[PDB]
Amino acid sequence: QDQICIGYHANNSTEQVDTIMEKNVTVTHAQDILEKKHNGKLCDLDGVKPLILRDCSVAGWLLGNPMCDEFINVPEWSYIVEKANPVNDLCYPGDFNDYEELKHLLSRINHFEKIQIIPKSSWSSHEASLGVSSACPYQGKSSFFRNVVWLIKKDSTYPTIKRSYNNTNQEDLLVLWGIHHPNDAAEQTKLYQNPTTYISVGTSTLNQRLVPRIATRSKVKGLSGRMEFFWTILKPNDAINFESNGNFIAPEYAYKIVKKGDSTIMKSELEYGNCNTKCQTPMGAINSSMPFHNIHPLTIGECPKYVKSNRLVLAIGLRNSP
Amino acid sequence: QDQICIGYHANNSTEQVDTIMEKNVTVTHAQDILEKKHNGKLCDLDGVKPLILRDCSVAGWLLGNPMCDEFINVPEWSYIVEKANPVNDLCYPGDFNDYEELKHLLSRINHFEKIQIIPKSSWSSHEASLGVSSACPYQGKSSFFRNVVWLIKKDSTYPTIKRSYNNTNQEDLLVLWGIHHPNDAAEQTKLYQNPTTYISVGTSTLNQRLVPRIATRSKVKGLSGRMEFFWTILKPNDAINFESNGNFIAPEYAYKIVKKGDSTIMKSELEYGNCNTKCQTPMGAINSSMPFHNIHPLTIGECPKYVKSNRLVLAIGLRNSP
Amino acid sequence: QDQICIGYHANNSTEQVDTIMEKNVTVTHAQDILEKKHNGKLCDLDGVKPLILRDCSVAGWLLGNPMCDEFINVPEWSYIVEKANPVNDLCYPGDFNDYEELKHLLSRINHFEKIQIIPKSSWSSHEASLGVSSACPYQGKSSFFRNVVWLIKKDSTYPTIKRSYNNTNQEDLLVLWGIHHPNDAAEQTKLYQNPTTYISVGTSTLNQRLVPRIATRSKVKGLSGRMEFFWTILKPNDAINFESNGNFIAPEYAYKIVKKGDSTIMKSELEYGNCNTKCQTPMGAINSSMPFHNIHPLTIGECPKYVKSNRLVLAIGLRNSP
Amino acid sequence: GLFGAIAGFIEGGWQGMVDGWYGYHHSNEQGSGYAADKESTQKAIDGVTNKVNSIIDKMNTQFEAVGREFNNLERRIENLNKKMEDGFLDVWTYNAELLVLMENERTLDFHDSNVKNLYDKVRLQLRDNAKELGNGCFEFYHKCDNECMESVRNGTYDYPQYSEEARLKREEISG
Amino acid sequence: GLFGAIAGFIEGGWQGMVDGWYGYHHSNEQGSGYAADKESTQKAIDGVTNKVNSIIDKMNTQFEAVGREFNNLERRIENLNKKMEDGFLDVWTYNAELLVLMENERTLDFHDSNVKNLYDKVRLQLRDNAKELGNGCFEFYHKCDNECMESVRNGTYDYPQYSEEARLKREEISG
Amino acid sequence: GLFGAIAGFIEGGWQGMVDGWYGYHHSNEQGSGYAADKESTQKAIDGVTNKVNSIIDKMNTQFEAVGREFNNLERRIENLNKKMEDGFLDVWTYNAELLVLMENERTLDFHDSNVKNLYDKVRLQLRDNAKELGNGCFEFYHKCDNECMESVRNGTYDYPQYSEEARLKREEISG
Ligand SMILES: *[C@@H]1O[C@H](CO)[C@@H](O[C@@H]2O[C@H](CO)[C@@H](O)[C@H](O)[C@H]2NC(C)=O)[C@H](O)[C@H]1NC(C)=O
Ligand SMILES: *[C@@H]1O[C@H](CO)[C@@H](O[C@@H]2O[C@H](CO)[C@@H](O)[C@H](O)[C@H]2NC(C)=O)[C@H](O)[C@H]1NC(C)=O
Ligand SMILES: *[C@@H]1O[C@H](CO)[C@@H](O[C@@H]2O[C@H](CO)[C@@H](O)[C@H](O)[C@H]2NC(C)=O)[C@H](O)[C@H]1NC(C)=O
Ligand SMILES: *[C@@H]1O[C@H](CO)[C@@H](O)[C@H](O)[C@H]1NC(C)=O
Ligand SMILES: *[C@@H]1O[C@H](CO)[C@@H](O)[C@H](O)[C@H]1NC(C)=O
Ligand SMILES: *[C@@H]1O[C@H](CO)[C@@H](O)[C@H](O)[C@H]1NC(C)=O
Repeated sequence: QDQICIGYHANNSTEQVDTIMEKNVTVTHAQDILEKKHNGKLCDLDGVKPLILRDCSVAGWLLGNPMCDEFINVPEWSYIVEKANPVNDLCYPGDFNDYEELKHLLSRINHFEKIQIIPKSSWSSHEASLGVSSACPYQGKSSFFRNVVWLIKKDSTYPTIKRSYNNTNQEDLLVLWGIHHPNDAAEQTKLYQNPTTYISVGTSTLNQRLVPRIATRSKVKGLSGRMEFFWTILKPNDAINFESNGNFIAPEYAYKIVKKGDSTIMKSELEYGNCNTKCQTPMGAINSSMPFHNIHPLTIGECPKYVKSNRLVLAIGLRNSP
Repeated sequence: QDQICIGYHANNSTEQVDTIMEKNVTVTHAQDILEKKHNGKLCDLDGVKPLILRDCSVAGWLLGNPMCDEFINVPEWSYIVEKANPVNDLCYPGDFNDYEELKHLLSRINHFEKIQIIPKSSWSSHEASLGVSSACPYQGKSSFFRNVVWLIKKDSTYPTIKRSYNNTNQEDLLVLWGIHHPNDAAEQTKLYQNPTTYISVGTSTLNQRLVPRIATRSKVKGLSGRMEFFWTILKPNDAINFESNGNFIAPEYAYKIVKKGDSTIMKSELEYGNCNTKCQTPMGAINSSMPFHNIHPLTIGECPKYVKSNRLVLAIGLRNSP
Repeated sequence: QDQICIGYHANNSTEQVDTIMEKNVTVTHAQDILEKKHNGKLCDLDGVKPLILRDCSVAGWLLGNPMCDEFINVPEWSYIVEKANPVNDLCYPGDFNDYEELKHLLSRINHFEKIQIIPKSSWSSHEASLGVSSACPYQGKSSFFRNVVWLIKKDSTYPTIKRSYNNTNQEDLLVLWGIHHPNDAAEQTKLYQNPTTYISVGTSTLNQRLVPRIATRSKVKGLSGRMEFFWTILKPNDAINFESNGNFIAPEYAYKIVKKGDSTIMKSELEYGNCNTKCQTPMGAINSSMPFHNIHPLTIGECPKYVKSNRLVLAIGLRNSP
Repeated sequence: GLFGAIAGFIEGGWQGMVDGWYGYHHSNEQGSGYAADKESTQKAIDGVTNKVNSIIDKMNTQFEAVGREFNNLERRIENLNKKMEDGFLDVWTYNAELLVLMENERTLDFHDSNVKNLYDKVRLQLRDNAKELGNGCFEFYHKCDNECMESVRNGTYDYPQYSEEARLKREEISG
Repeated sequence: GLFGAIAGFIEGGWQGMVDGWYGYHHSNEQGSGYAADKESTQKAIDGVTNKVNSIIDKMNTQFEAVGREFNNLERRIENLNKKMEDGFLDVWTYNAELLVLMENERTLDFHDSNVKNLYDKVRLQLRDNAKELGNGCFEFYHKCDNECMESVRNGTYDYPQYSEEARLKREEISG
Repeated sequence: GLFGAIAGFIEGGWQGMVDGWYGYHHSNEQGSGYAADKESTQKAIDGVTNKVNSIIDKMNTQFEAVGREFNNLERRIENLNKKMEDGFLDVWTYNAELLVLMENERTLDFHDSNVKNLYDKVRLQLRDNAKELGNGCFEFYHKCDNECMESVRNGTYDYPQYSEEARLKREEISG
């Protein structure tokens, strides 16, 4: 007797799917929507290399920390990678004013160029090579931050300094300088003859007056003194005016800056792996069409939505009771 | 032969709808859920007019910047509209302390009333009309902020000023004052005989002592000096005590303030257009029943949820298979 | 003739449920997904009692505000409960520096132990018992904050104070101290002979110099003077160095601190109610299986999601129109 | 559809029917014509309208004001706010799109079910008194005047009243 | 409903049936009575219970502490937190409400479908050995004692056992 | 299932059918074999693929950078950022999980409906030319060679070509 029957596909597949009303429903074909894989590499972000400071902090790199690698011109970056605890930060101990906002500003830069702004050879009535410490060694020799100059009295005097720089460049330029807070009046007198001292810094926007703070402090890297750093963005064709009586850590080098966008500072122990992505993670980059992932929350770029799950499996086939 | 047939509606409608499993499905009737239309005009928020400062910043308006238009009494507003870059801000260059928190405080005000607090004629041993600058021109004539007074030495003296105001009003009142920072000791002496100078301001809450900051600065509107402004909220039955030796920009007018709610500062180039809404946008107001919109993210009022799409079309009719 | 019919359950239920297309659908059985019940009491959080300050603020409690209840050692807490406006804050009027960050830091503590660091009996050339006021009465007698000492000149001199404490403990320790801002030069002279005065405080991290601020202020609790308080976390094996000329409110007691997690400060009028939960609310605790609740937004612990509704009822039975 | 009705065995909607969404067409000795089933149509409209209104009204809307109030030394907080706004936009956009797709689909399938269920109700009314043509149309094994069909729309078809006649015509054509 | 069963061709629930969710009512010579179908009822209960449990358990809940820690010179940040909390409340409220509505509808349709599938199961079991009345009831063309209906509920109805007698009554009714 | 087909009256899938998702099996005198219904399979595949692609593509993804930039005297703001991140994670996790569950159920029910509709199309095609076995198998009242089955899958089964032989075999079977 002749027959026709209507039926559906089956296979030996073992993929399981969950349902609002059922769990572990074995099925013909399934597709995971959740991304779990990364490349283990730090990569370019949209074809733009990140700035990787290996054992240096942003501060140690901006200032010329001798223990930080020699300065290499990276004219452009998309994000910054620091390690959890860079060993090389401030060789001479102290502080950096509005440091976090500066790091955020530098997180993504379209053009960056170190530029000599006030030559060390132009300080004529002050000693510019005695401002040196064993805590900041350069080549066996005791030294100091390299883009910045620690001025010490000459002969037995410290003439009042008046110096100004006009930004004749076509870009904003980041200017950095500092104060020395010594441990006692005798160190004051010894380094800069004048006992009561100031540093005034002026711009079309800035109106600052810093006074050293003598205080007995615990030793850090063997030092009880402190270096406190400050910065501004000198607009093109504006000028910056420094005046000081002592305790002045003057600029020598500064930075041309062009900023078009923002990112952040990524903490990772990984390193560059000649690579490009649209999504970078401290554990590695992601090539992602999937709408969700579970790698790591601290991401940068057009990444899928971070989620706490091990599986988002979509049924595409049909019920398969083998 | 007799017949009964079951069938469904169709028409010539071209309205399309998308479906989880199908796209561009022509349909009988549909309804868009997404609001895309605005009125292009700045409107009242729940029938309360906004404060629209045309070419003035909040700073220029609070202090009496002459080039801000003459002060018009708006006793109440729901939100404030500034332009992207107001030309009339601080006529004399300088700064406004805690400016953003003040603007936020003023964003929505239930009652606002200017009040003479210290008459200009009550300064008997100081010059109260020589305090005038070309950076603050009124009508070709050099002038100054009108709600605040730039005090100048008389003959060759600046006696210590001791002044207090007791808030005998029934409302909190916003009080404003300032410091002058000159460029050198000679300008100091020229304006206020006394070389070492202070301004102390006291309240049940406030304990401030300001000292001018001499620094060589670049010219802004031809001036190297700077004006720095400060404020408080004087509680009813509290008093405010000023003592000054020089560089004091004294209050004359202050403001009765009652605050019951908050909004923000909207940036828009538009103008008032006699209108009322529950949702305002820098591009125009929204008459909103829809749960979603795509106009602009920076909204104020009971607005629909901002979404990035061009249409959210709901099927209501049925398939229209031709 | 014999018959078989297929049918479904019905009952006396009045339970209604809503649907995308229908409202008020009477049903056989339903289950609300929304939690609405609390126990009206303050409870332990994962078996850890909160710190409940009755009428004292955190500031009044840390310092020894005499009018705050006697200090009892609670070595551990999960969160802090204050009242909306604790009556006992700063007995002597003034301010607490970075107070909110300190409260946030203390919100959840794994170990806390008050410890004497600088004995009152060690002040020999300074008066350590004259620093007393009627606004801070202890036992009928005029007094002051109890963990901190208001030092006054002895005979007619105030020798410079140089003091250091080394954290020989194994834990971080919270150190508190203050400045007195007087009302006139004559009070300065009367309390501390020296007219121009400072307090310098140093640590491996801290480098501070405080200068008292004379300003004429309105009376608060009969006083026009002000007390300004400061704090740090002294790391183990670091030392803290004080130098002062006058106006110094020295530490006597400080606190051993161990922090393993964070919570917040809850504002509530309730009192302890011998209890344990995973979700605390100012209105009472929640024993919660439900995924949503509508009690109160200001919660602490693993709580369901706060939602604005009175009813989230899931149909489980079937249509029951009797 | 999911219920095989609308673009399955009934292949096409009726341009001619204007009164409603689902209904009937008769052809008898008095002539032919369309007529809409008011009851089911009204239930369908009420359901769909209830749906749109529930997608709209369930939205909770409070007052919020936004909002660019941080200065250029508060850009980290600016970034925190940007992550918040953008996060919410992403959430709302995704959820709105998928809600629309899903409920549109369900609406169409709802129509399917309505048409199909109407067909089944008629089918159950006549049983062996007519033949299924497959069209979603029924070929009468007897003569059905206007009262007969109007009564079918009433749901009052009296099956035994025509039982014998239908039977006779039926066994006559069967061979 | 979507499957025409529950308030469609079977119009009304059984107060009399208490044992379960879906089942049978028989009327024979030995008397009448209700009896619930254990299988379909347990399947439905497990399904709905699983649905509720999935709405509940899929929720991720971490520890949070909130939270009014900013002073009156930090009101912009306070407002950022307010926009955040309010945003999340709006999200959760909307999604919760609509989730409940959608899954309610689907649940009712699920009951509908279960009933319909049961009816169809009996239907396919008997075939032409009984007439469909429209009630959701089957009228036997033969004698079905207690054990016979027992067999119908068991799904063990032996059709050829009754086929010939049933055929006789069926065609006897034919004219 | 919801449509009683896939784990209902058809009890088992076909390992033998690989060409597609739904189809036909014949055993006639020329032998036996499987053959897939191309069209319905294409509709189902295109539909499900459309669903996955809509779940994926409807996602809006902008650039964001995160992000731990606050110091230890900015821990209140830090906590605000944590409440934000944790809130968004909770929202996305809940919504993703439930989306997956809901759409999976609908997918299976969709297959169910497709099989059922296929069965119905064939059923209406052969009418009284065959017996319904209940398995989803039809037993022919006539001789249906390979071109004939070809016509069934084509949907061009010529019913009047065989109606008479079928009536004859049927009444031959009738008693
Ligand atoms: C920085 O130097 C430049 C070049 O000398 C100055 O630019 C000119 O300044 C004069 C007045 O000093 C103006 O009259 C011109 O209009 C300026 N020309 C350009 C190209 O800008 C600039 O003024 C200096 N900046 C400062 C603060 O003195
Ligand atoms: C401002 O003036 C008011 C009113 O004269 C003062 O308030 C009075 O204070 C005294 C005690 O100091 C009370 O006995 C009176 O009852 C208060 N008056 C009122 C309105 O109740 C207030 O002291 C002055 N403000 C300051 C601090 O100088
Ligand atoms: C605080 O006191 C401790 C205890 O003496 C100091 O720590 C020791 O310093 C000596 C040298 O003076 C070393 O020999 C020991 O190894 C140190 N012990 C430890 C455990 O560190 C510590 O230097 C003092 N802190 C400060 C900042 O003065
Ligand atoms: C579902 O399947 C997984 C393995 O695929 C298993 O771990 C889990 O226990 C199963 N759940 C149940 C309750 O069957
Ligand atoms: C949807 O409709 C537009 C016409 O308005 C058409 O251009 C587009 O390709 C359609 N999408 C598809 C491919 O279905
Ligand atoms: C639904 O029922 C509630 C009471 O449970 C009633 O208040 C409300 O008006 C009803 N809604 C409608 C549309 O009848």
